Amino acid sequence: GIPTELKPGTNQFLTTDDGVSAPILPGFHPTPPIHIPGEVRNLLEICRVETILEVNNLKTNETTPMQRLCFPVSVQSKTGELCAAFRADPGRDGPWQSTILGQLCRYYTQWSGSLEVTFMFAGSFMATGKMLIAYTPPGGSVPADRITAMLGTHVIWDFGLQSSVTLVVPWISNTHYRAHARAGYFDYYTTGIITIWYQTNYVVPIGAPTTAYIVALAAAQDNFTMKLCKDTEDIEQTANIQ
Amino acid sequence: GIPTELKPGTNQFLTTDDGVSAPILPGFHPTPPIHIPGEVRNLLEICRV
Amino acid sequence: GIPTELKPGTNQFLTTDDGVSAPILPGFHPTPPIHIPGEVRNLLEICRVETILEVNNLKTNETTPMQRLCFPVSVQSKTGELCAAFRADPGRDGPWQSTILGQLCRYYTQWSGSLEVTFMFAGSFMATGKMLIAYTPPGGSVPADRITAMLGTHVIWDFGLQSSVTLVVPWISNTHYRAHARAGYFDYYTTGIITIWYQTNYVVPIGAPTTAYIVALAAAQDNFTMKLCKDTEDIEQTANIQ
Amino acid sequence: ENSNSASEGSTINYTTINYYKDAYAASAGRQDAQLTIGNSTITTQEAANIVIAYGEWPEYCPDTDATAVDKPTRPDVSVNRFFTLDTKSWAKDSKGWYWKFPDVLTEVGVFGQNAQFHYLYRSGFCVHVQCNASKFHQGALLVAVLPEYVLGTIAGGTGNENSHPPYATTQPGQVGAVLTHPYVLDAGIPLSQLTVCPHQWINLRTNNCATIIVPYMNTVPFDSALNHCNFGLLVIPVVPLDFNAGATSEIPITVTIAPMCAEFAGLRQAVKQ
Amino acid sequence: ENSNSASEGSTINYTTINYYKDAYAASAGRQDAQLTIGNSTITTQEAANIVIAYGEWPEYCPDTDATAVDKPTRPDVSVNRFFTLDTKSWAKDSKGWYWKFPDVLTEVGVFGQNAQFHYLYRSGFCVHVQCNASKFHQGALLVAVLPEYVLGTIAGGTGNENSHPPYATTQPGQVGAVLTHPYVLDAGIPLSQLTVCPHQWINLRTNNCATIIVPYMNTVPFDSALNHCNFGLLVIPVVPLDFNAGATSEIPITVTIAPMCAEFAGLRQAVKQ
Amino acid sequence: ENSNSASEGSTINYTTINYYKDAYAASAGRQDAQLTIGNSTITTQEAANIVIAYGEWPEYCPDTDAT
Amino acid sequence: HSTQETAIGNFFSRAGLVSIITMPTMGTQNTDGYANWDIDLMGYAQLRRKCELFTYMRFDAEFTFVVAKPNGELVPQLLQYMYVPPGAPKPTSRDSFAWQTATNPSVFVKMTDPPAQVSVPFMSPASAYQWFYDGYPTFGEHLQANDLDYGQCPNNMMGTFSIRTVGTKKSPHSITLRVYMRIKHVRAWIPRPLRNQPYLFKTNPNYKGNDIKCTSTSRDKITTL
Amino acid sequence: HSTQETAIGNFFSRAGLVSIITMPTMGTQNTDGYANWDIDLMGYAQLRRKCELFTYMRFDAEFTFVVAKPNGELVPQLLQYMYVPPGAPKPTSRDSFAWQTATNPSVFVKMTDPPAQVSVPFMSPASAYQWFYDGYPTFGEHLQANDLDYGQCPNNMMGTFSIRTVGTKKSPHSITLRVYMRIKHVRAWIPRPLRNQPYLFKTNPNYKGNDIKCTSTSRDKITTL
Ligand SMILES: CCCCCCCCCCCCC/C=C/[C@H](O)[C@H](N)CO
Ligand SMILES: CCCCCCCCCCCCC/C=C/[C@H](O)[C@H](N)CO
Repeated sequence: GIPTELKPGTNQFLTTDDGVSAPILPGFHPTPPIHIPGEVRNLLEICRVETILEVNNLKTNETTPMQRLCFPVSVQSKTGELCAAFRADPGRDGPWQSTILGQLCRYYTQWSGSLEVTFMFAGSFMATGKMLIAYTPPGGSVPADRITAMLGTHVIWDFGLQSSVTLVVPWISNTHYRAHARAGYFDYYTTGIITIWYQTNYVVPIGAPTTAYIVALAAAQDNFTMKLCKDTEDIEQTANIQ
Repeated sequence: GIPTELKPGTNQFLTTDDGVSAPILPGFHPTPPIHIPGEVRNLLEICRV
Repeated sequence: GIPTELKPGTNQFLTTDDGVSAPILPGFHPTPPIHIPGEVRNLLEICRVETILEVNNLKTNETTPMQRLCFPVSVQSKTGELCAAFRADPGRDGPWQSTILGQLCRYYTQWSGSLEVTFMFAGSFMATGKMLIAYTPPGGSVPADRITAMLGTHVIWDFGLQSSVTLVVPWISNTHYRAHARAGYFDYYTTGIITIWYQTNYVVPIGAPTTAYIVALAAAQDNFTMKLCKDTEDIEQTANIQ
Repeated sequence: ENSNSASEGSTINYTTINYYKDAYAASAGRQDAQLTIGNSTITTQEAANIVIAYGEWPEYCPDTDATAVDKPTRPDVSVNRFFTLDTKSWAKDSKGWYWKFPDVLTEVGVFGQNAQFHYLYRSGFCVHVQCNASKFHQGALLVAVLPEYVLGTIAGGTGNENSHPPYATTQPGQVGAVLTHPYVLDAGIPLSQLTVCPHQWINLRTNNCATIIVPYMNTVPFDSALNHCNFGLLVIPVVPLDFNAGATSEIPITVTIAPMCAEFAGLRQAVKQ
Repeated sequence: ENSNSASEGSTINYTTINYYKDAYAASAGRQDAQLTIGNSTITTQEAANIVIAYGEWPEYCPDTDATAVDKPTRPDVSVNRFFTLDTKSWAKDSKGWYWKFPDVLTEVGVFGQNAQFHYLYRSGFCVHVQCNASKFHQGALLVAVLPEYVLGTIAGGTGNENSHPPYATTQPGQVGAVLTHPYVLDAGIPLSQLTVCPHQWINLRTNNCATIIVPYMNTVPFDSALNHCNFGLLVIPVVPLDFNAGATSEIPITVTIAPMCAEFAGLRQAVKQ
Repeated sequence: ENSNSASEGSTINYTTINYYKDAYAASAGRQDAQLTIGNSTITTQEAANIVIAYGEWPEYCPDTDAT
Repeated sequence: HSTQETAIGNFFSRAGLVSIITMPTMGTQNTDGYANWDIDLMGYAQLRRKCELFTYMRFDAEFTFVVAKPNGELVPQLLQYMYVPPGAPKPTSRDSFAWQTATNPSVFVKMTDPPAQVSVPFMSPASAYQWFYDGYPTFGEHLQANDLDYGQCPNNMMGTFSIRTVGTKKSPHSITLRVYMRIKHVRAWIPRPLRNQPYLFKTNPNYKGNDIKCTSTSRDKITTL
Repeated sequence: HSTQETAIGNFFSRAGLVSIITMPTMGTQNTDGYANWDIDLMGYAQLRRKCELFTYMRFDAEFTFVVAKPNGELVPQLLQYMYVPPGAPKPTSRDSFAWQTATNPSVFVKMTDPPAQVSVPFMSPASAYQWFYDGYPTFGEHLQANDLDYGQCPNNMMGTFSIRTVGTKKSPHSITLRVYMRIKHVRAWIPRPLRNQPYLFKTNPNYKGNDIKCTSTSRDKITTL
């Protein structure tokens, strides 16, 4: 016989190893496939669709989860109140867990590419006003005033003739990839802070409601890339499945 | 010798696995066949009667 | 199946054996590299740079290690005093342990090629004089006088207009390679003795210090070659690393 | 190397090494507007542009995938037309409603009668939703199409009881049914992820209408119309409509649907359910 | 055979046999003067020739390795210029000083202000040291550049205590800090091996000046200027200066530095530390 | 493949696979009257024809096999 | 940056635990020496959450059978595997006629040998596996007692898997089996939302009504991070 | 004379001991049946001195896992390996959900089988590993209690490695694991001096202040050999 040499690693099973096994049904011919709509060959196509991002999350809204989908806006008596603020990291515990982007991002460790956040105005047609949506690069805290937040990337948008605004989050990083940023020592990977600010005011005529709700959407772009698959925290077994 | 690597599934017997075994009669020459009527190569011909 | 034949050496692990194992991350694409200065593909480039050689090593200088980097020179009342002497073997316990050449040479057993030793004059600009730096081939002891040391390879150098001198140690050997010379039976591999001698005198004007220090440098040349990697004595574990 | 494998029916090619005669035992390898349909018509001037579900138009079953030897009927005019359903009165606490296709039209028109006399069913659908409001009304509706929408059960709230939803909830009929916990959609799945499937937003300040064209999606070319429900329709008031006192409080929601490219087979007796 | 490997980004080729689809699981195989910068200028007639660190000049970040989508600022005149620091009085027992770049210039000039408003930082540096002496003075200084210079701690001298150096020693600022045990450089590493890195000798009998051009060296193209210190600067009096009585005992050490090819990105708020 | 084997001195050829340098360690393979002599003479008229043992006549030793 | 990692080929292909089967010596269940396990892959939570991304799925499966004693040690015990297609006789005992292995595939492996590997083609009569089936498999009326048939796709039951120890006498050593699967040659359709609620039952996606877990964490104020 | 021996390819490529992990039956630590070991290669002195020649280093790693009983003998015990990337669940027990091996790689090996070998690519998000990091990973002020973050490169923590014995019952035999690494496809930069002082702590290069060992031997007189 042919002389053979055994090496370490024999008689082991690697779960990620792609091998060739023995068929139990010689020449088995399955059913011929048909044309089924919606063929998805890559998980990126699911990350590129706009999904609802929940900006408002409170301990008082745990009884009514439906209030998580939007945040209120009304008439202000002062200048430059902070409407909302949230982290820009999709793989961090927080608002990004509601979108399909963060859920599929938790399967992976290192992520890269630029993202986008879309706001939707559900208010009345005759209610006008303007908002200032700013993005602060890493290293900044929650800006105290509007003069502090404007120092970064911001956008100005109107209520009346447009129903949506898209804030493109640019890719600003020291490394080509970002691991998921967690508490403490892992804050080095934080993407930034997305703050929305009152620019002018919420103006409403007589006969229309003075309180409106804004729906926030979030998705990825064509340059978005992930790698290094892993387990997530979003499924748990405390008991057997009956 | 040639370096080899063992994979799971060694030392097993699969009943449907089609292998190659060692002959017990080297160069054994059976009896030459003749022409027998009714040669059936597929079970469908029996289902069609 | 294909007839196979097992040979002795199966189910063993050789630490120096270069094999092929199974990947745990199919098609994993790492981060694209960038241009980082100082790419070193061979350990010889580190051995060819001049590093400080400590000629003066005494039990009284153990409290002040900074005095090891140089040896004093002053005015002499007699003819031909021996300033310093040291072994020429880079892999022997002694002065050569301070240079990066000897440290990287301890990883290896058999070494070959010609070396070089550089002296630096840190004295005053107006102080003049001359030195005799000689190299004795193997078999000689420490020369008692200057007439004995001159019989080998020597060089004459001046203080005033030159700040450095390089003594090239030629390759004189019976064998193409030299194993590290240790005490007793292993003295067969000794390279030689490098002795520095007072040639004329240390002449200094009035107003300048009469005591100067000389810094010694050591490195290798392009013909320097090593082989047969091994463990060194310069790292020890007497306890676990907390 | 015979071709028995599962990936050999697609248009993508893969490289793989195989030491046996079956290709499925091999390894993985390198990876590489006015709409007039039939006798009925509609004109939507306030509506957003038509959203084609999964970018494919409904079409007749090709002979390549068709496993039936019968020659199907194509009653173009008596089958495919706009069918208007009942209106749903909106309220501030309204949780939303859902319909099960094609169970809604089983009792209505020629489409419903021929569906009872035929065992095999394939058609595409046309989804249209109508919600009217004035300039003083602020609200948002989410109209989405989720294929294979399965109803869950709270299991009494404890979780130790095994219970299934009855035929009234799983087969609401023409009138439809109302959601209980819209957050999980009674599927145990988030509402924020519903937009992954084809969807359209109805915002009362801009578009008061919605149109979605959903083709036939199943693992089989033909299937029984009575038992199998293809996809559901979800009209969810994400943003509650707000209006001050004196405004009209009755806001209807009208849903009209139409089949597209219907093929029936297996003419049989009268079968209700 | 896809190209996933680690050695496939270099210019050297290797031969290797691989039985799998990943190249990283394969085997090893066969192995194969007057300087005017910006608004400031200097003329050094006593200085030795300029020593280029690792034989590369500082240059702008190429688009191949650049991962940032922002367009960086290049304030050529207000950023890159000679910056003179405080002078260090030499004494016979002086153990030497060390500075942490780029932490020295964070408080100085336009370079320091734009560094606080920008998250990403890349630049090259110019190191220059000045020590003056007469013909009656004999001494030697060692000016070396050690990338990624980490400060250690004696751990109380016993070794059983875990302690880290505070921010005052790790970030000395513009004034700098003094060495404790110059033999180990507080790195636990020999001083005789310091010449492996780019270095220059200052010998008071010949050259009273030193010039070293150090480019940007990091595993990342851009990095935060505040937290990360690129390399340190070591001026070590190896040979103690000796002079008789009556000579001038005050010998200053002047260190002036300049940035080269600076690029800033990520304009943000004011961030001190 | 040196020729050390035992069957390599005959006129018949065999096919065999060998994984070593010696051919004897390989496998088997496919298999493929009046007579006057000198000063004396005899005449046998009643005798049957001469039977040659193993069909070979006695002959001198050739130089090939002669040691 | 390469997209090969986020593709469905590498994400769906690897080993996971679809089944846990035991044969204890003392107990009320498997102590007879054999086990009859109907094939269900949804008793395992985490791989179920991966397969619920998509409605229709077409693929092939490679299996790995690991055998060990409940304490973790091993004994020289010979085991027998057999696959029972729908309609084939299910074994009533260890000496039963069904284990005689006439036309049914079987695998023989010991406990000292490496785990057994087999390749299973696509055996479903339809074009792809249907995970969530909306409708009823049966005709006629459905009452409260017949509501169990809801969410049941007849194409998803491909057979029954069984194990036993060889020999007529009972084996003194207990055996625990762990079934593994690697998905390959996969084709996918119809993405779905990912379930945010804990699993309860195998056959249907029931959720606990008393507590509905929010998909995102909560904080004290919207303007404070 | 060939320079192939002194090249960084052959000098960096071979096996060395980066970790020692034990699972004793009686004791206060690992007796629960499982071990969670954060990945650190600097707890070993001699290979650390080899890697400290260079600042930035880019390479691949091949591993060898040797299992034996603390007395040196062997028992037929089945073991399970798993790699936990950052963010992935760390096991709280031996029956814990994390060991179920859904998307996380795992290796199965016995104690009678030869040591297991795996290949680890370059997983760091940067261009190369940074051994000595000068700075802080965190923003804002740093007090005496927060000084622990000094010398910590966030790119150097690539995950956590864990081991356990299979089965629900506790295994009566103790297990000692020795982790090995072979560096291949290596690229190097920025040479550094070789440390002449004994090691103390893993995370930072602390040296004992009372006694500073001279890098060279001492003699009585400079003129006498
Ligand atoms: C030699 C023994 C081979 C044993 C073969 C057992 C066949 C198991 C095939 C599993 C592949 C998926 C089959 C169906 C999975 C889920 O349980 C179904 N959706 C059930 O609803
Ligand atoms: C199937 C089990 C595989 C286990 C894989 C474990 C990954 C270990 C990779 C080691 C390669 C070097 C990683 C970092 C080394 C040093 O600890 C870091 N510098 C820590 O500072």
